[PDB]
Amino acid sequence: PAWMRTLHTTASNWLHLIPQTLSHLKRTVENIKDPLFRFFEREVKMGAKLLQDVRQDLADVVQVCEGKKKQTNYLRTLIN
Amino acid sequence: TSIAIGSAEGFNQADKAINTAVKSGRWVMLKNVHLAPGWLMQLEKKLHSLQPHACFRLFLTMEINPKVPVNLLRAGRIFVFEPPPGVKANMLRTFSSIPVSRICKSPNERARLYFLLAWFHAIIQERLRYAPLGWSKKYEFGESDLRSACDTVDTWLDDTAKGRQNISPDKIPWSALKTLMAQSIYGGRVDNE
Amino acid sequence: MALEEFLKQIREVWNTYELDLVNYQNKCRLIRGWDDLFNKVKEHINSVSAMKLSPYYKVFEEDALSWEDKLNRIMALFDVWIDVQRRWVYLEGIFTGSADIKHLLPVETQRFQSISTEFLALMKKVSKSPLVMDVLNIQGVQRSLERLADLLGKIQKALGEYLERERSSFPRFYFVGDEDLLEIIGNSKNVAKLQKHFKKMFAGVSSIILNEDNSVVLGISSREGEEVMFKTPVSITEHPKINEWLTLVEKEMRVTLAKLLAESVTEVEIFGKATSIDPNTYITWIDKYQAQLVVLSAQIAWSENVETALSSMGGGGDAAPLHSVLSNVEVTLNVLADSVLMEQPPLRRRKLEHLITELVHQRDVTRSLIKSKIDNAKSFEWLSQMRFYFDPKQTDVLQQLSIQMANAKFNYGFEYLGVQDKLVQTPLTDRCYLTMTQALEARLGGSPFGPAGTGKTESVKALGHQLGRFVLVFNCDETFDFQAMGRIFVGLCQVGAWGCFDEFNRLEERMLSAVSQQVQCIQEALREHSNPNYDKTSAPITCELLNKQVKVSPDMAIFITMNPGYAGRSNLPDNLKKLFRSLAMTKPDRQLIAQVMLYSQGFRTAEVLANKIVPFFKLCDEQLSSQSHYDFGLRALKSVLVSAGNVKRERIQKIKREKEERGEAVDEGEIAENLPEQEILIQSVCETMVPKLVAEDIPLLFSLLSDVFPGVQYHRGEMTALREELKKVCQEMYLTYGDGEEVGGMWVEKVLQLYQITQINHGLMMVGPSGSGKSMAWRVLLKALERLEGVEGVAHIIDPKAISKDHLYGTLDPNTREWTDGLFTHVLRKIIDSVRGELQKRQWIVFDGDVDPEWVENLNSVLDDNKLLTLPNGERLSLPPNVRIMFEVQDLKYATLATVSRCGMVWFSEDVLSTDMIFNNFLARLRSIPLDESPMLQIQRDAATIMQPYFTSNGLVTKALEHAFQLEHIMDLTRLRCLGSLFSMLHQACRNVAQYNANHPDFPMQIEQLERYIQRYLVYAILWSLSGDSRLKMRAELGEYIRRITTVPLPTAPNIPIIDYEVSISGEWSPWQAKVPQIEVETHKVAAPDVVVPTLDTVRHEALLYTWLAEHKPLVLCGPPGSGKTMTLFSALRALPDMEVVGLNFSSATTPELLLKTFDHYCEYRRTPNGVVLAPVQLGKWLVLFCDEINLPDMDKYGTQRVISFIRQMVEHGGFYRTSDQTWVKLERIQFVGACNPPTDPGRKPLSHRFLRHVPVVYVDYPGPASLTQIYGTFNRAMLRLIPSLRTYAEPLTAAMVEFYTMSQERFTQDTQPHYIYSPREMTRWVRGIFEALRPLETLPVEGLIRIWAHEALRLFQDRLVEDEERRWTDENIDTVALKHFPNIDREKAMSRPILYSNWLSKDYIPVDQEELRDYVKARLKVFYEEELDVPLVLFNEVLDHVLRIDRIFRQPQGHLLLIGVSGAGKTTLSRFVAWMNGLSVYQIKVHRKYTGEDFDEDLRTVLRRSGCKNEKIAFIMDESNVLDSGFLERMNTLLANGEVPGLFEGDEYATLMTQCKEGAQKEGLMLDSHEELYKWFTSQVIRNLHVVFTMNPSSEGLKDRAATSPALFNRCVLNWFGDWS
Ligand SMILES: Nc1ncnc2c1ncn2[C@@H]1O[C@H](COP(=O)(O)OP(=O)(O)OP(=O)(O)O)[C@@H](O)[C@H]1O
Ligand SMILES: Nc1ncnc2c1ncn2[C@@H]1O[C@H](COP(=O)(O)OP(=O)(O)O)[C@@H](O)[C@H]1O
Ligand SMILES: Nc1ncnc2c1ncn2[C@@H]1O[C@H](COP(=O)(O)OP(=O)(O)O)[C@@H](O)[C@H]1O
Ligand SMILES: Nc1ncnc2c1ncn2[C@@H]1O[C@H](COP(=O)(O)OP(=O)(O)O)[C@@H](O)[C@H]1O
Ligand SMILES: [Mg+2]
Repeated sequence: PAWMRTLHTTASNWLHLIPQTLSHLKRTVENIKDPLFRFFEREVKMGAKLLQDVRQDLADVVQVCEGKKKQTNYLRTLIN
Repeated sequence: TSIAIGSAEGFNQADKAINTAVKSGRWVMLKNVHLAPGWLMQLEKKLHSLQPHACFRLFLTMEINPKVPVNLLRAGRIFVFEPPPGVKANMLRTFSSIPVSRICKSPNERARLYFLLAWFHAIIQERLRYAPLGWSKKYEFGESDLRSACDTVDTWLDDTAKGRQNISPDKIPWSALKTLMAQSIYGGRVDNE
Repeated sequence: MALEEFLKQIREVWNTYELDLVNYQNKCRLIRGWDDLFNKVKEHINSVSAMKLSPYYKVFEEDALSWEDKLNRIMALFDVWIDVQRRWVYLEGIFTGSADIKHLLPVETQRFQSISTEFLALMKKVSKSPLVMDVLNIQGVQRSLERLADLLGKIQKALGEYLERERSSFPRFYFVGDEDLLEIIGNSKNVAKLQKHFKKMFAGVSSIILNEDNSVVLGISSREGEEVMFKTPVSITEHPKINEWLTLVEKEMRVTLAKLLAESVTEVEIFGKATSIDPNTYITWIDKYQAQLVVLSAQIAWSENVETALSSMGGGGDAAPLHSVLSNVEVTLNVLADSVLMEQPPLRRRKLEHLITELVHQRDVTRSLIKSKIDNAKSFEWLSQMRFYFDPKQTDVLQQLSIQMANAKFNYGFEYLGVQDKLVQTPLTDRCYLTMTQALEARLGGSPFGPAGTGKTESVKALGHQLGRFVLVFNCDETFDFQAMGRIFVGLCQVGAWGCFDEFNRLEERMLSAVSQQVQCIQEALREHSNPNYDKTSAPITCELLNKQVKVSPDMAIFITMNPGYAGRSNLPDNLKKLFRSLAMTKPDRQLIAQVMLYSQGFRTAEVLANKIVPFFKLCDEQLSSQSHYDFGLRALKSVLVSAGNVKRERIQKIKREKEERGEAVDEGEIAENLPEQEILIQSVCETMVPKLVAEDIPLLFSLLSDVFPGVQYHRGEMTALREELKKVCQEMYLTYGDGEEVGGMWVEKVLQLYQITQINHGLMMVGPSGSGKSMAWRVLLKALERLEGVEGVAHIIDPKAISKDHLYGTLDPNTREWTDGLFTHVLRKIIDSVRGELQKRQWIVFDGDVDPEWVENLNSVLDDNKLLTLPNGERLSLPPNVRIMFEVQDLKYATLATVSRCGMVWFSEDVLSTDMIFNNFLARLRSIPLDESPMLQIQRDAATIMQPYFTSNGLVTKALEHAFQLEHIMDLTRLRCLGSLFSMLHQACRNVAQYNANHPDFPMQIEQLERYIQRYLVYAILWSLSGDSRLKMRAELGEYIRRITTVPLPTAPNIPIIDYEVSISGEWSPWQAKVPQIEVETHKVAAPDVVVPTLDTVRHEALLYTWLAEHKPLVLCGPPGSGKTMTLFSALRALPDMEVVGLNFSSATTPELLLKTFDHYCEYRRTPNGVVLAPVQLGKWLVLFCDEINLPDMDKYGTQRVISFIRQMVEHGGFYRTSDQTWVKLERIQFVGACNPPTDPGRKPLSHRFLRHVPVVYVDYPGPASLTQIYGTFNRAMLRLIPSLRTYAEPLTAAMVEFYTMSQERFTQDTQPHYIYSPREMTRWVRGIFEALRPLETLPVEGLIRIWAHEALRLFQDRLVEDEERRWTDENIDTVALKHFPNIDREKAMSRPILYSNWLSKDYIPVDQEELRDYVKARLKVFYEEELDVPLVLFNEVLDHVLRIDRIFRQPQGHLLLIGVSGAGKTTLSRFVAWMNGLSVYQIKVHRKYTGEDFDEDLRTVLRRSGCKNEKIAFIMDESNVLDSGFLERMNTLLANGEVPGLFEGDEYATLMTQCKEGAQKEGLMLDSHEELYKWFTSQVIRNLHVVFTMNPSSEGLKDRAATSPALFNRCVLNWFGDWS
């Protein structure tokens, strides 16, 4: 289907644009007393989690577009 | 006879009122009919095979909803009520809605106050059109707020002017009007500093 | 001989115990002292049980048993008697006091007269023999009491109209329930029982005060002890009627309050205009008058002072006496603040707090007036403020006080409110007062909307109390319909009270529109009442409500509180919105609230503490990680402030006691000055917030506290006694206890936090992932509190989502308007009534289930400070102080902010319950509880000792679990699912050791062999429990990981995974292939339903299933359809002879009603002294409810399946609730096995983690090419023994079969069409078809066998195909496969394209020529036109093929058709023709417009009776258009899947059916008499004789929906795709 190949190309492009790595932040006794680190820890945590989830979903979508794996309910909803 | 649609007893009352009025030439109004679409289809089918009185009228007040039957829409005549297009139009609607006798009362300054209320209502309602800039959200500044403001102006002008024909502008209770419009009448719906 | 002494004591007590009898109005002798008798019976039963626990019990066993029985009977008798007696009492007071009741209800009066005669005769017999045993020995006393109870309940249920008219007599009775109103009317003579009903009728009157005679009412009292003495006492003797003297009491209360207010104002005028105030005189005046009157007098004095000062200032340039008013207010506030700094009585302390709040508001207002330089009394800066004017010269006392705001004037209602909590007068509260009074003046309702927790309902109530108005708060929901709201409005109009409707938008939009009319009518009535021309002496103002003219009291008002933009709720119509003046409440002034609350509680640094606590709450809101259960709004701040006041009081008490016990020196000023107020605030903040925080947020909170409150430290108090009690409870419950950092410290800390939250909040919620110790935490806390305090603890566990909301809260009948209670409502009402002393215990109502707004928002009023449960019929049930509402939930993703803010939160992270504690619990249970019900105990202890090294932190099991969490499984992995499965397998291993010892009585198993076996079986169980629900590759991965990490010996084989090895009882690994023989199937049993060819997967899964079933543990089999889940389960069950299985097939619309009907059919409920027990009717057997589609039922918008929650409730709590009478019913001898497709498959939902924690899941996958080849080669070898010459072709043919199947399973998938499911079921059908074709033949060449094989392949793999290209591919691939696997054969003689097989032209299933078949069908159609249907048909080849297929299907048992094609293609006509040719009787339901579920049920009953009782073959033809409801598809699903509908035949019909069934059996020659055998024979006959043809259009989304709404069509019905004509 044409839409399958368009989705494949779009997923590949999105994987190219979206970055790959994001390292977390370590806790320290004096870091906790600094609210700036209190905020940046949460920021990087949520960013890494969301980046991992988005990249995994897009990799699953492109892998389906290559036909390697089947379609699940969550995967069908995401593709839709 | 005004009946609110939504209850089974409401449907019974609507049927009885329509049956009485088609013979007695009485007006029947049914509100929020968009909540009973199948009953609207039945009502339209009943209305088609009917020979009502000459003066009989049946008003069906509803909101624009995709659930209303097409047959009912084609059978009746549709009037759309929405914010008036221009400030001139809004002020004309406000002045037409308010009775002439109410504006022309003992204080000669009541007409100026009613004109100020009309202009303020028009300005607020038209600022509502541009939601991001005019306000912070779509507030429901409608005819109820205007009626409440008019009642407040009437009450406080009568209280201040004990039947006197003329009142000095300095003696007008500006503070009362401003506070009640900012806190109670129009400022009630405002949830933003 | 202590047992003999106890028995003698019991005999002596029960030989000298007499029922205490007291004369009742010279009519009879009522039994008195129920509590003593009940306690005696309970303690004697407990003593008998303890005697049973004694080892010597045997010598007295018989005797003891007898006493137990007698005791039970006693309780049973007096479990009914009391209730009966109670009812009779008030019922008598209604059938004698009112002389008119005889005319209204003569039949009810006669029935009650007969019942009263019976009851009086029984009571006379009892008075003859007051001995308890003699009363017990009366013949038929129990049945007589039950009959009396039922009849009295019926009469009670038949008194609705009289109660409604009595409500019309006294308006306040509109707020009293039917039972309570009946009691009030009946017990008018004895007013001692009416004291508990005044809290529902009056705002603050908790009880009335009478003289010693109880004939004159001298005054009223509130719940805190405050009393009001009537100036002119109301005497009951002159006004015997209840409503008359109640009205007199109300009027006298109003008049007395008016006069007392006059006196208080006269006294307080001295305090005003005074430079100095004597604290003693001020305190005396405060103590002399009621709190509301004290506050009102202060307000009146301040208002008069300000009015006089402004009148003096009216000159403009004159001096300011407003400074004098401000100075006087400040002096009085200083006096009050000094007074509250020292100890005061609680009532005086609350009065002082109210006065401080009022005077702070007055000081702020006066300061604002001074700053604004106001000098005129008519300035709006003073007119906007609320003003009180008292006119002593007024003749009418009730109109002496007037309260004004702007242009709005009101008269004080003088309703006794007692001492109500008073809100601080924030600027937002002033805006609320102004807006609501403006709405009231214009006769419009008030609508304060905004987010939850902004003080809307409380502000409305505070305004209502400021005017002295009765304010009733209703928690509205969708159940509040037009009639209920009209009744409530009538009550409000007649009483003259304020109605605050919280959550008004939760009504239906249509219902809101309907209510708008009543609101409008009430508003017009009020507007006409307000007219000055109207005179009170004329006709009273009335409005039309519920077609009745009801008087409208001017004091009434309607307020609606709304939370727009939340889950649930609706949109108000514009015509309804125009009737209310709206007001936005979004940003309450938290700083001012905190400051004034701390100031009024005696804090010296109130300003500093408020400025430190409100920004602290903002910081907490903006800093801690976002959570669904987090709430830092104003409710949390208010709770913190109240806790701060309480903790300050406790610290003052502690300091005073320490000073008293250490010397003699007490100074209240010294204590107040030396007090760490900041430390108290930190303690309260920690105790209230810390439990709700996740592990990572706790350091953030503590750092934030240090930043905002430097230098203060929180040291949590060590509850020594509670910790010892927790130790004892955990020891006796096999739990692990830990103090501090030890194993179990986090859990014990959570339990202590839960206790501290219980001491503060009446509504709790334990939030945490499944397997975090919540349930055990609260159970252990309840037991520890029971032991420490000595008060009994009772817990009512309710699953809110396992039952409908109507069954949970109750329902109002649409026609007769009769209220029947729900589950929670019934429990709460039973606790409130306290018939059997429930108010003296600790009652904990635990809502163990999912939380969604629809059902939990009904508890909003309960969880607020109202503490009321509001019902649509006007009832309001007060929450008792001992009742706690607790929620045990795993998440709050769907709960609104309105709910999370109302409940205290305790967060149980998964880390509080470590794996080590679970291991210790398992080992303790193994070492303590024997498995049988001792050699068993010794075996268990030895096995536990052997397994101890592996069940340790950083051990084989822990590392195995950590690695298994990294694998992918068919379902989401949880810790406790694997742990429970492993524990079940280890228990089975102990049982295996026991059975080995039994089988070798002379040679019991030694320690070495036992240890070896336990090690091997532990590894086996770890592998099969941590990877049972995973694919083969991950099973091998886990096996190799264990091989790397373990130390036990393992099989030496180099490539065979450990999963292929079992553990012999000798303690050695043995391959599973040793139990996989090459059997030979009998020829007549080829591919039979009960024939199972043993393979590796089959034997392993049978062993695992036997292990899980032998422990009576619910389990789940997951896998693709056709894998063999049902086959494997039935094969495993065949090894268990005392277990009977019943199949329930779940669908998209499956509800717990299916399970309830199955229980009603196969089981029975029986009453025992411990409650109701539901057990199978056949004794000695275990019922296995096999659910085929456990994950199909619809998941609502809040992520919950009702049937799954029901199953979880019955699995975990071992029972459910009968909603017919709200009774806890315990399951006995019932087990749960389920089957399901993978959750990733379309239409399948993932099971909840709470449910999966109980059920181990085993993944049954498709047989591989090797397994399929083995099984169907065995089947083909068995099949081809009919024709010896074809035997040599058994080996290739199977391969060909397999090959084609494989390609199909790859070529067509569910991605193309929803019905493209190919499984070994098609292979079995293939083998069956070839066998049936070959059975009657004597000889056949290879070409004939190939032709039969090709025909079967076409019929199974081409009928369901949609596109023509797919059918062409199937044809070509069949040809290629047959040529490849069968060379050197005549291609044209075996694969001529018109492959038609039919037995119409012969006696056998032989190939038929198309032309001869066409001629025969033409002749049969010519006959058919004359016989049944005169509709001509045009015969083409597709028609011949279709009729051949339909005839093939009708010639099978349980052969159903799914004909899919465009309408008008001839599906129904062809079905009728083939049914006529086969002798089947065509049945079609004659659906019309009025067709309902009852009609379909009746038609189904008719068809089943004809097909099973009369042995008549029926072709049930049904179209998709005939499906008018989902119930039709549910019944069809059940009938297609099982051949029986469990709930179709009920009552008389069932009996009739049974009779017919009996006759049918007698006609067949079978000797059947039992009902179960008759029903089994009926089911078999229905299966053999009923064929259902379902015809539907080839829609895509329709087919996808049908694939999940009723899976039996795509699993039990053979799908034929006719389509449009080519
Ligand atoms: N203190 C403890 N020591 C040892 N084992 C414990 C302890 N507390 C709980 N357990 C065990 O751990 C498991 C947790 O069960 P529990 O009912 O407490 O969990 P839950 O969080 O309430 O579960 P759910 O949300 O599924 O209802 C049970 O097997 C229980 O016996
Ligand atoms: N002006 C106020 N002074 C003191 N407490 C207040 C005030 N406004 C609200 N509250 C507190 O709010 C809590 C209940 O809020 P509530 O009115 O039930 O929220 P909602 O407006 O969502 O119904 C009460 O404990 C009350 O003490
Ligand atoms: N070892 C085996 N021996 C014989 N038949 C088997 C074997 N394994 C699978 N089958 C076939 O697979 C089919 C399984 O169907 P069923 O158990 O109803 O699937 P499910 O339970 O998943 O709905 C049966 O028809 C059976 O003939
Ligand atoms: N092969 C055929 N030759 C002639 N008429 C036909 C044929 N098939 C269907 N019909 C017509 O279709 C009508 C019946 O339609 P029916 O089979 O009930 O629709 P459906 O196939 O949707 O069940 C008959 O009146 C008949 O005239
Ligand atoms: Mg639990």
